[PDB]
Amino acid sequence: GSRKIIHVDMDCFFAAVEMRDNPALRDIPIAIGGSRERRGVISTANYPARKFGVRSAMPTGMALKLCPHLTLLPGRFDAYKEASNHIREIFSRYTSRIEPLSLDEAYLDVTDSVHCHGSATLIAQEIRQTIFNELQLTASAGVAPVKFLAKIASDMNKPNGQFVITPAEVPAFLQTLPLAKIPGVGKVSAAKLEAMGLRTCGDVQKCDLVMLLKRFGKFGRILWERSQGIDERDVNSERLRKSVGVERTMAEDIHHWSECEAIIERLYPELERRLAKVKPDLLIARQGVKLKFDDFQQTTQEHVWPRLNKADLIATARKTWDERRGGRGVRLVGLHVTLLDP
DNA sequence: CTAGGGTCCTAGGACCC
DNA sequence: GGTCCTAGGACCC
Ligand SMILES: Cc1cn([C@H]2C[C@H](O)[C@@H](COP(=O)(O)OP(=O)(O)NP(=O)(O)O)O2)c(=O)[nH]c1=O
Ligand code: NA
Repeated sequence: GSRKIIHVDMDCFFAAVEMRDNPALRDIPIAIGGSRERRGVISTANYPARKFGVRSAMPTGMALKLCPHLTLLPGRFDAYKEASNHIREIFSRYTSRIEPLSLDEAYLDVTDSVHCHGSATLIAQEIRQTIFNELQLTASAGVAPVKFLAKIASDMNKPNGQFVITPAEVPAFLQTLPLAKIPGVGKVSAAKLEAMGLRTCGDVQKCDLVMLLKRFGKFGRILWERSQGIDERDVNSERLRKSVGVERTMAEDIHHWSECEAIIERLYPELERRLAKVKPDLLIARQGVKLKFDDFQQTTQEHVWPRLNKADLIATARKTWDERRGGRGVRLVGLHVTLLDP
């Protein structure tokens, strides 16, 4: 009853694409991210930049202090999506059991594969080698009996490498595995787990499920399961997008409704264009807006609405502006749509 | 000195029986 | 007791 799961994961995806398409960027620190004047953050960075401490989600101002010579690139999302479509077509050569998680990564369920003598290790190697050919980007991979171990595994031999976890190896791997390494355990959850003396899966194994359920809800059942290598989530190839959003951080805050309305006027065609690619008649389940204020508090307001409509987004943003603002400056404006259920 | 694309979970009151 | 509506938050890429 044991499954073979591969998690395939592109190395420094956006940056690797920019380096292939401009070899001059190979050995200098580079990053995709908005400028400091735009109040941007790092999307990702190459290994020369990471050597200085540059990380995804880091404010560009902090990145540049760590790495004064950092080259900042705007990002070319159609180039990234083209690489994505190609690696996914490569995955299909081995199995239809493909669950994309993002542009640059996917789960593959190769249990019923008879490629490469049924070896998931060699299938993962072949996909990585085929990706390096054909695209001149490198990938890493993880091979495990369940999703989350495969995903942790793909990080352990990166870049351009892989790691395999057999069922016989699962207990020793789990024993000292930090909880923070479990997908879905973030900074807040790890800090809370740490505050009750839980750091590793070995720690959680010695815990009562009932306590975890009280203390954490359904997440605590996930914690109890993962700490034991239990992860029955199937590789699902039939997931569909449920929302589409378009939002903008300004280079400095706005304090007048006229400015907000102007922002909306430029955002709305972008929202309409992306919605129409997937829903030509613009028919939707809800639409709404987002403001992010001075104190970084965020409010959304969204309602049932049959079809993308600019004026109603303006009107509801005006309400949000007047009501839930309380005189602060505004750093971000966003528009949002919730897609119909089929 | 804090993006923009998203997913999933929670929870109170409305609404229904 | 269910289920829908809405707002917010943690989290991932
Ligand atoms: C974590 C992260 C990623 N991205 C974009 C840019 C990344 O290149 C792309 C894939 O995300 P990964 O977490 O896999 O990071 P990576 O750049 O590919 N480096 P890796 O080699 O460690 O996987 O997704 C962002 O825009 N913001 C992010 O916070
Ligand atoms: Na990656």
